[PDB]
Amino acid sequence: AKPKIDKDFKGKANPDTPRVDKDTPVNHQVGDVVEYEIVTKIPALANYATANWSDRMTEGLAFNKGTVKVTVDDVALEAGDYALTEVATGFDLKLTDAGLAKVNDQNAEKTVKITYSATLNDKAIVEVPESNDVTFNYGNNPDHGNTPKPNKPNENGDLTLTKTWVDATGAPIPAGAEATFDLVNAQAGKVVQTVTLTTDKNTVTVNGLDKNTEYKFVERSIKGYSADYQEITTAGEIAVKNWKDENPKPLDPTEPKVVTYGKKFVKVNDKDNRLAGAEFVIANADNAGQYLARKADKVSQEEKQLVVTTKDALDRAVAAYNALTAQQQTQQEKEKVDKAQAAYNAAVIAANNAFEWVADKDNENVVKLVSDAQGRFEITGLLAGTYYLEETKQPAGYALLTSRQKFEVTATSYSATGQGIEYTAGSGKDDATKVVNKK
Repeated sequence: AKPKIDKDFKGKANPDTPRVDKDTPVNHQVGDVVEYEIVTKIPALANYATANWSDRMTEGLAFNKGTVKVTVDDVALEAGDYALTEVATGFDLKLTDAGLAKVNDQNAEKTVKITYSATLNDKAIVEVPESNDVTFNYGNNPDHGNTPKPNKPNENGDLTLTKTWVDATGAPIPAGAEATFDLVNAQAGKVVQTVTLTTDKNTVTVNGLDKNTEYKFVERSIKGYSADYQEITTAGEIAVKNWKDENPKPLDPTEPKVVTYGKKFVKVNDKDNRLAGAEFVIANADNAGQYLARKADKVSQEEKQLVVTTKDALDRAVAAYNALTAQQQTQQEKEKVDKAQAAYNAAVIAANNAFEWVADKDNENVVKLVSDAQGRFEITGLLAGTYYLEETKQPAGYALLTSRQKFEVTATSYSATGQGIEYTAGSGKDDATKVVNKK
């Protein structure tokens, strides 16, 4: 008789019938608190020496420390019944002897519920899912196994797996068996590749991966050994330790996915020329309504000051740029504006830790998008829906738009072609919406 487990969003966990649409990311806006729930069913008359839950999340999700709650049969556990250790990227919850007593030697199946939350942060990339990963390591012997720790490849796209073998004591031993791993994209949860270590090898390297994706090596269960994934210390390196614990294979549920959307724009004129220095804010109605702003209690003074200094530097770049004749506006000049605007965008994405809707569009926290010398500007970290661009400052030599421009944020609105114009000329995909100005 085996334990059963499932992890999903609050209210949806179900070890018997796991949610079927699970792999499909659920849309959230940056700053949203994602509430998770782990449900475990422990068999009657169990005699486990170890019952450990471990969870590690991708970087776009920040584990909210102090939010962990755990119950057995809808009855909270006493503090001495478990040891909870928290890290930036997740936690470990280990039953103690007091805790194990509450799930062992029971006349009936015990239900263990663990809840907690994470915050979708500014590192989440639009349309790229973020995820958690829970594992339940247990057995009648002490178990040293835990959940895989996601990692990025190194700058060159290389990711190295290093394997060690130890007995129940921690003492090193020859390879106990061939070890097979699935290299998994930890964001989307899709298997990328299968690697195996023969007994004469302790490393393998995978090449040509995306430097901005988080991967993990998930060891295919090895009879008698538990996988102890070491803490991540550097990009491109993953270390796993095989303990000869002689326990059952871990439980590894499917996990939900979360995601934010976005929209890209290009400032152009009648003849499709691209215009620098146009400033826009976002509203939630064709007129009146409120404006998109970053939350004050979620942004530090340094982040707000970065938005200000980068904005000022951008303004001067634009001024210099506009003072130039048409022929003087070369690729190098345009490059200067594009550069200033990038530093501004990064500063804005970094300060945009959470959103609210405010009435005063001149509020310092209101999100202001500024077009660069390629006319590009974009918004990221949104819920799908209908928004309205409102121009607040026109590009030099142009009339201020008299109407708000309605735009739709969707699951593919940020990447889909057919939208009207190439965000960046030569990309091959018209993945931006045109915003037209009049002389």
